[PDB]
Amino acid sequence: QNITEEFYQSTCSAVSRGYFSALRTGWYTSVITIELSNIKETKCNGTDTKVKLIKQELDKYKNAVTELQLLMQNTPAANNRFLGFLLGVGSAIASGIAVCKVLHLEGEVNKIKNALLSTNKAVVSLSNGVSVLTFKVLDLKNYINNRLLPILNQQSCRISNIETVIEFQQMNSRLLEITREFSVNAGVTTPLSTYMLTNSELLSLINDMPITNDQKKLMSSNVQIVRQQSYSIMCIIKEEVLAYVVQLPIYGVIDTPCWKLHTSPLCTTNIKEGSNICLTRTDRGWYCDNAGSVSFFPQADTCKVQSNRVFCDTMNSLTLPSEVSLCNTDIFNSKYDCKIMTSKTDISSSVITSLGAIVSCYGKTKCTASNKNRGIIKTFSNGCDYVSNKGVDTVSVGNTLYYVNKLEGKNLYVKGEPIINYYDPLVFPSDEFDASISQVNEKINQSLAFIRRS
Amino acid sequence: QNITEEFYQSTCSAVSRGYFSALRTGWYTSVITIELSNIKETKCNGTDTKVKLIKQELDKYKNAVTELQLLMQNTPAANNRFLGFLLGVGSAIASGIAVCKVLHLEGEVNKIKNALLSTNKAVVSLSNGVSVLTFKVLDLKNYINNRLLPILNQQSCRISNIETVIEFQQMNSRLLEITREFSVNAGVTTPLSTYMLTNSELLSLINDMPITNDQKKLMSSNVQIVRQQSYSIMCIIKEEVLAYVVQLPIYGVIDTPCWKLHTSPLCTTNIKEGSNICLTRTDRGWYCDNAGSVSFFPQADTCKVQSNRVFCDTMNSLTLPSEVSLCNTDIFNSKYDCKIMTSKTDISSSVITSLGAIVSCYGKTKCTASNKNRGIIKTFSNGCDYVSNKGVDTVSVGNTLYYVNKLEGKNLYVKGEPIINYYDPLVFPSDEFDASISQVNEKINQSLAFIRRS
Amino acid sequence: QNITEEFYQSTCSAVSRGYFSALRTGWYTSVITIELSNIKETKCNGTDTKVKLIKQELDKYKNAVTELQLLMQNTPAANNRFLGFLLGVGSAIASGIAVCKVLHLEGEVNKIKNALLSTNKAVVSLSNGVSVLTFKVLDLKNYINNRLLPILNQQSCRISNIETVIEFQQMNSRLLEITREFSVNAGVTTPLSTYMLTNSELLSLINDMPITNDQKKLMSSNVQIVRQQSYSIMCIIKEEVLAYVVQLPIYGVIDTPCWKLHTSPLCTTNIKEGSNICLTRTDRGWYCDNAGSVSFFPQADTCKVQSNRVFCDTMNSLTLPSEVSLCNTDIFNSKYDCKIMTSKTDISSSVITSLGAIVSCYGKTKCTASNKNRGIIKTFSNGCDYVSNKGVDTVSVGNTLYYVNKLEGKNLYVKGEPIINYYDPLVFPSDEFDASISQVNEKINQSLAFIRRS
Ligand SMILES: *[C@@H]1O[C@H](CO)[C@@H](O)[C@H](O)[C@H]1NC(C)=O
Ligand SMILES: *[C@@H]1O[C@H](CO)[C@@H](O)[C@H](O)[C@H]1NC(C)=O
Ligand SMILES: *[C@@H]1O[C@H](CO)[C@@H](O)[C@H](O)[C@H]1NC(C)=O
Repeated sequence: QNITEEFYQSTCSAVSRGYFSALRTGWYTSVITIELSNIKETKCNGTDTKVKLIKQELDKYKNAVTELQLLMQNTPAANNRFLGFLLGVGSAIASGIAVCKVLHLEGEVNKIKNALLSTNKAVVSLSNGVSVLTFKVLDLKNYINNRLLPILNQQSCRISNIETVIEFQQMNSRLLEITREFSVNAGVTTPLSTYMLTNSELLSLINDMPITNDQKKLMSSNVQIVRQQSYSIMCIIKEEVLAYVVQLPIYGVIDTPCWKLHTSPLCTTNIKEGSNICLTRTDRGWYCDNAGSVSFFPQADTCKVQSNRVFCDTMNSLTLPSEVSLCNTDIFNSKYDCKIMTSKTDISSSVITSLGAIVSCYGKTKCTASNKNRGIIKTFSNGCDYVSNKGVDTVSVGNTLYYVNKLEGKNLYVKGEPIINYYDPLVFPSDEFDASISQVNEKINQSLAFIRRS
Repeated sequence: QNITEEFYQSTCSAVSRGYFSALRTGWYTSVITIELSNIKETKCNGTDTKVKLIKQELDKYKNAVTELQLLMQNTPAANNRFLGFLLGVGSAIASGIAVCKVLHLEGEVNKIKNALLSTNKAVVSLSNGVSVLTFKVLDLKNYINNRLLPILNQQSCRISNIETVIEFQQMNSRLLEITREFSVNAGVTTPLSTYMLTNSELLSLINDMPITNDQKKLMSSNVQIVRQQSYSIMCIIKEEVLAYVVQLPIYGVIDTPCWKLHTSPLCTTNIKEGSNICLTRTDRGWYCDNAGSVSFFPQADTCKVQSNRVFCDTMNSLTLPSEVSLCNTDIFNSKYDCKIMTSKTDISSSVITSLGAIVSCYGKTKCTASNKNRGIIKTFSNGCDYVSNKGVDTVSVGNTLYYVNKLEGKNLYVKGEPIINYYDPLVFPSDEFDASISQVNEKINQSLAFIRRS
Repeated sequence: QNITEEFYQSTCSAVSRGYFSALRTGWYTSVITIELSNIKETKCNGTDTKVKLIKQELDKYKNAVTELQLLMQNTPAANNRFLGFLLGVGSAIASGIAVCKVLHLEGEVNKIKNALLSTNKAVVSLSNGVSVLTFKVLDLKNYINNRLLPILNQQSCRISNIETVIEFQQMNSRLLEITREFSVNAGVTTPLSTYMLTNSELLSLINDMPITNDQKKLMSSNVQIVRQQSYSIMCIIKEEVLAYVVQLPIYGVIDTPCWKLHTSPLCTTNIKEGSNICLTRTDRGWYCDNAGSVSFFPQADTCKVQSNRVFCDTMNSLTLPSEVSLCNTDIFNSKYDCKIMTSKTDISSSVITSLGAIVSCYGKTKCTASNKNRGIIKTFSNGCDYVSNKGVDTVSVGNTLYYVNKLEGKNLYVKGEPIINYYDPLVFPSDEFDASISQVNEKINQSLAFIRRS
């Protein structure tokens, strides 16, 4: 957890480095099953409370099976996924859906049923060429047919004991909650709950997945994050089996360097009303080296940071050439056309970084950094400035209070003239929402083609 | 499920056709009731476990009623709802809220109470002129007053049986979960859960709704989607009645043609850095014919597709003239000013379509389509291109893998010169976020007014 | 609830006034504890159902503790937060996280354990200088060790009674649900559920908070809204204690004037295709006076309105000078550069306001306001227009139906020439996504510098 952060005064941006990747590139699919009983009506006509109680619970079981059948008519299941508007589009659950489709082919559910006759965990080779870990997590068929129905049948049906009511409730419990979870999510859930897959089942699954021991260690040390990036997909009710697919991430990029880019608006600071111009670097977000290029995540919130490990889904990334990082040290470089937006919107704001805070202070806004016991320790002047988190608790910009992160690291302030000062405001192309350094230079040049004749 | 898709090479867009609409235009409101008991304290002072267990459960009932009362002080309930930023604004639950308001008028709850004295389902004519289907789904008044309180009262209060504890838990159960659901959603829930309305209640409701048998068949064949587009709204606790309103969709547009427009960026492909220009059709999303015009849904994710049926809420649409579809076959037509955005952002990306994939490949990005067993079957060259899903499993653009849909349909590739090539890059108005063909032509012409004197 | 609304025909905007603020400026943190038992294995080897039932429930307890331990390895917990893209960035849960960190220091959990030995509620002075209200809401240590384990131990372990199974289920219940809630939210939940903190605990907490009696009255009269703006943060499992932090809002701005600005597009109405220009005021949202300036909430949906009280979080605001409100009465004023976007997008739409509706009607769109019993009572002509909610039930724009709010107030229609008519369309800078009155004037002037030589 050796984090280093550099602030660039010239471009009102800061880069936090020292992070290591865990990027999801693949999917592991597993089939989870519950064995069901094919009983729709019992010939018990008693009146006492125990009788009604078993009937109520059997009604709950039967209405769960029916709800799961109505989830099946809304199948295929549905799910999908500053510069976020450019992201590509595809379904996040295509892999799971392909496995569900295979489970509909004659014999396939029966093959899984036979693999789990004598064990609750087995690898099965499906017809489409995937080997999947399959589980039987609950056997309501044996419980209803062999432990409950003999009580209700071979004797007067009122002769049960209140313990069997309570046991049947406990056996039905996990089925009703899986059904509930699927019913309010249209058969596709994320994060993966402990009712879809318990911790012991999930850790067992990870341990038997066709991945390296390092990947197994990563996933087992970060179970919650694995759950947040996993899906459960309702598949089929068929031949007295309920089957659903769990889709777990495979982190095909691990331990490459990652860095987070924070950006804020950089405006001129004249007092005259509406006389100021602005630019903001629009390439903020997470960056991870990946296979000769760089995976860029423009909605930074899509990545989950655990200490110095950054977990992201590659479906939330744009693939950029590695020269994009030159924008941090030389925004005018000729190898990559660095992205900016221009405006005359000089509204104050702050960004809390990994190890400090950037503050864009304009007009009359009060912008300060404080220590809870000592008072104000820094006051920001008009323009874009930075403070490390050392000795600081909070940053106030106008009426809003922000808390800095408490992590201790290394901070570097790179001094430089704000680049907004290099532009002639009479010819600056303001109000460009998605622009770049070259486009702006090109426009300035063109509109200095009139001033030529002068 | 006869889907047809056409790709237009000239404009980097594809249209999937063969879909049929189901658009929500109206709302059906129903009042769901639970009968409650007005008991706040029992004079039972025993010490054994059964006693405490009944007291705990009565405390749960009483705290549910209190939580429902605090939901009532946060009433009226609150809910609402590329070109999505233009959508109009209004409340999705105004109809339900109007019914809740009527339930507060003297006598109204009593009228419903009297309609349900002898039946659990009845149509009631409210004072505001709406006839609503009303339900009594749980009678905790009769259970507490007539089956539970005689046990706790007319005898020593320790003489209960553990069955009555379990029965009281089961009777209280649905009340506690409805209360829980409302409590973490500020009294307004969507999707409609099976605790708000069970499958049998919902199917009963649909069957008695004042709609045609075709609408009843649609809704009954697509219960999950109906639930996703329905609301439950907490209304009142009054005169020993809990009442909430369920608001179900009415699909007033059915079986008209719908088509989905996919678009991707179309840039020039010079090697020179920052020398390329781009345009993207901004009118992507779902389109359905509707009442002489066309309902356009710019956040395509707002529509739920079930096979070839497309379910959408008209509140998520813009109403356009039917000439908008000319943009697909003739983007330069003079009847509708086709919408585009311009830029110099030549970042690679892909869109998975209904029957294939569009790929915008720029710079050095590796863009390919593969079959899992055969390897790469297509490589995309710089520019905008398309592949059908026939014989294809996946599309890779840089570091991101996408899965194509597996549905088989008809695919047409319409060859044509990319229209970005028609523009002189020295005068192209780049970086226009919300533009159109005419605005761009108008700007080019103006800025060719200087080159005149030359 | 004296609301007044003014519509400005000149700028296609309306301002609803008469509201009073409740802005969250601070956070109150409280530590909630559950006492746990350190038992992982019982030497009971029986076979009957009661035995298994206790073992199942003990397994549930133990798997809850383990799940809470895996939530701890994904700690620090994670949470954060038209002109919304300008908002600053920081963590909403920094205060709670600082308290969690302190609970990890030697002796700190023990200090809380000793403060709650004889009471379930006490104020405790933590090592970092915060006094926190701490609660013990469940004592599973005493229940397992002193009421359950003697039954399973000092006698044959099959001698329990089914009541103790049911009592143990009821005692374990709240622990399992808190664990479930944390497990699918990565240890950070909002809204604050009744399992994290019951109504009686929450009202007790408010009553003992170091705030004024007016703040206590506000919070106690609006519990649901307090819950929606609160967080629960999983902290630690240590020394047989589960501890989590609840973070409640402190409304440091109360009863200052608030007003809501509604805006819609204002376009010219020529029949000629693609010949029209448009502008829209981009400063729509909620505004509250606050400390000499004005807190502006651009994603209006971030504020919760209860009658005439407006509850917002200052982290969702931009701090503006109070001259921003001049844009409502004089959009050309020289004290504040009023914000607009320009385009040629003349697509029809509506905004339902507090007391009426704005309608932007263009092209051939049918735009009307109706009364359910009387029919159409107003038809909107091309351009931007307004109707109050008096005698109106609904507004239709094309294919979409909107319901007006039913609240009765005062409505003022300020007549004035649409300002879009003042611009020469040949020189209007269209397609500016984030602009202002001055930038537009400046551009018009420059591009009238060519027409000079003429
Ligand atoms: C931490 O990492 C930075 C960057 O690699 C390096 O400069 C520094 O020497 C490292 N220090 C320690 C103590 O690991
Ligand atoms: C499918 O629909 C398309 C478009 O209407 C039509 O061209 C084609 O003939 C149809 N084919 C079948 C087999 O239905
Ligand atoms: C309501 O408030 C408005 C604005 O302050 C004021 O003009 C009016 O006189 C008030 N009327 C009543 C009845 O409170």
